[PDB]
Amino acid sequence: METIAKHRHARSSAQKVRLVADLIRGKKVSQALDILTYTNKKAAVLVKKVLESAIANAEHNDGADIDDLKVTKIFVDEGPSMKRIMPRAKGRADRILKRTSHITVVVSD
Amino acid sequence: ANGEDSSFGSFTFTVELFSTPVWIWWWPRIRGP
Amino acid sequence: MKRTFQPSVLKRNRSHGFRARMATKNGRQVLARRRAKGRARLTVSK
Amino acid sequence: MRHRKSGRQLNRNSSHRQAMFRNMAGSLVRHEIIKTTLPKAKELRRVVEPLITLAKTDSVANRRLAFARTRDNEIVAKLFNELGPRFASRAGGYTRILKCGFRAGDNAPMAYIELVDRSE
Amino acid sequence: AVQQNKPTRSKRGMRRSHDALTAVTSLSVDKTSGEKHLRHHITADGYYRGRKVIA
RNA sequence: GACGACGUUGAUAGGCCGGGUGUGUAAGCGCAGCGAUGCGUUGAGCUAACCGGUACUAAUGAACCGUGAGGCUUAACC
RNA sequence: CGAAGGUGUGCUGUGAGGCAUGCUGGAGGUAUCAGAAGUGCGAAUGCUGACAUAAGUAACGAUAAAGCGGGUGAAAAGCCCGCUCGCCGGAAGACCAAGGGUUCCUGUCCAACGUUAAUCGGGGCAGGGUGAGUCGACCCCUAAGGCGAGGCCGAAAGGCGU
RNA sequence: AGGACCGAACCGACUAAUGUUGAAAAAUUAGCGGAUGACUUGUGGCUGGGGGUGAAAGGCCAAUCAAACCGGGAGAUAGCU
RNA sequence: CCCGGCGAGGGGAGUGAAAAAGAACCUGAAACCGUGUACGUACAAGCAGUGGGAGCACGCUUGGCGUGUGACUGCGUACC
RNA sequence: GGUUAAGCGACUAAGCGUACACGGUGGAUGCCCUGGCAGUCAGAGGCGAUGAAGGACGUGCUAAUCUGCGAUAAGCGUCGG
Repeated sequence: METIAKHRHARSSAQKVRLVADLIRGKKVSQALDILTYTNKKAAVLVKKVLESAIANAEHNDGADIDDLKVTKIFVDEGPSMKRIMPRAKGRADRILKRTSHITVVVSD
Repeated sequence: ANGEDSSFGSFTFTVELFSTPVWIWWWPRIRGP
Repeated sequence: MKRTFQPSVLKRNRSHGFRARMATKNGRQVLARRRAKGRARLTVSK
Repeated sequence: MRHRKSGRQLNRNSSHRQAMFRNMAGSLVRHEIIKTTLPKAKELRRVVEPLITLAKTDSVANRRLAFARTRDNEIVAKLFNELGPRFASRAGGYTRILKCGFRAGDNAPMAYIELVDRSE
Repeated sequence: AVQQNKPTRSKRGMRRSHDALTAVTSLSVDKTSGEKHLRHHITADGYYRGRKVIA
């Protein structure tokens, strides 16, 4: 049985989140939680929240036994970007992209 | 108990883009005069 | 540096205000064009 | 190169560094345990342990020296009345550094520095 | 100052081939409280090498 | 990044002890002088990165990676 | 009982192309023979929108400077309280005019805005707040100047002026 | 007394450096000139495009000037790309 | 109902013919960005294809055929 | 069988390519029409000192916005439907 949790429109670019996502792909959930706890990235907090949500969803809506769950799939997709403005010198203006990401964690046994 | 604001009177952010031509000095650039 | 716009309400109204537009027939023609276009604000008068 | 050179400048000038370490030494003597960044500890040691060594022997001249280094009379009194007697038989090493993670705001390596007795 | 040709996604991946993070893989377990912690660091509960140090 | 030293069976760094070096006779007290100041205690006191020492503080027991005799073919060999 | 469109596969013609049917889609489509064209795009430093690259690189806006303790909080380098330190001091203090227009004060929130975080804010939401015979305006008086009954000029519009 | 002298406010802009996708579409820092006068400044007013104004540089007239800006003749014309 | 900050987001349940119709809502193309699987690739020089061509992996078949990849090799300097 | 020697040599993928499967972003395409465009036939060709065109401010059980209305203020009288 596969259980999914997503964080859509997370405020972080997909590249930065993928750096953390590749740390836990294929790991047991307890090991993944430790890895995420001792990772000094902003994205580690977001991915840990999604992983905890997936574990809770599995346990509640599906069967149980947190102890044999693994991170079967994980991927980060790009979300919509927010277009902003950065003023530069000599009256010029630049586009700022505030990139977001969709985080998906699939947990299974 | 707290409730939900559900207003965001600044939610819609209008975005634009405009620039300005820049003077450059070319006089020693020249292969001529 | 000093920029071109140096606001002053009295000068603004005396130059582009409603009573200044109404004083001459050219200014009255400015108002007619703006009424024909359907402008929400006819003049700088506020 | 910086061969054989000692002392961190900690992205500060000399007078700022002096003032900051005076404040930190006063704080550590007052509270006996403080939370700092790991590199600001390991430098507070070289400032605060000579103070205790100076306080080991009580004299008017020594109290004036301690006042010059720590412009706080409460800190001088605590040094000479408690810390000198408390550490009278210890040969250096009056402080202890414990690493305690990373700062939330900037990921700075944190540490606790404390006096080894702390009235345990 | 600037490229003459757009670099490929292949070159972008080749460059990023060194950007991978490394996991700690080395969590220690305190002898008294039994909680996991970073080696040479305080535990979340304030223990170190089996002694309550912070509280 | 790397490279080198060391991790309690330890001098790896800090502190501490002794020395050296540098600056030059601290503070307090006493005496002389109306006073600035001088003299004594006194080359005194301070002294960074140096030298020689010293477990006082920190270098934790774990854990992690790396395996389990190492292809085939001929040619000699025992 | 599955149209157009989308997406595969197979077949087929010398080519532009055609035919069939899997999935998606959920209501339209059109043999044939004629008729009419906003009838075919890769380029025009073409136009509009979307998305790349450089690149997780430069930078985060005065080199006046910060350090601790406590509080609140999901979370505190940045908020609050305290103690120190530092900076301005004919100003980087205080009061206005002009201009602005609620930014003011209190309570709540943290999406977006704030070059980071934010529990904070000149941000969002709600509520409150401006009291005059003497201050100012209005008002009386006129300067420069403007408008100007009649008037004098000027194809018209209008100019000058008592 | 003084278009007098030295020098802050105030008004300028001689040199250097930095900056040149700037903190800034002309600035900053260190120096520099005038500083009772042909000075400087607030608030109003007047002069309008072949026109104004100019201690005169083709200077300035809203970051635009050997003829402003906006709208119109207008889809000017283009033996050129 | 559950995770979460009395969040944002999400997983269930339920409505509905349909929720990959969930309000960032009919259909959803392309550029662009990912996860998974097969094959190739760390001694080899260039418009990146085409002609030849092992090996491997799938399906059909019972050696063959089809599909993907493509070591090695001849020729080969984009378009307007 | 073992031991030396010589020769030959699958298994690696930090990453990358191609194919396929599944997604994200994005908003094309198809389908749609309260909106436009061009006409034909017929009207009406003016409103204003009895204060116009166009506005300002108000007006509701509540008070942003739109519509209506004007201190009689989403309306009052009367005659008809």
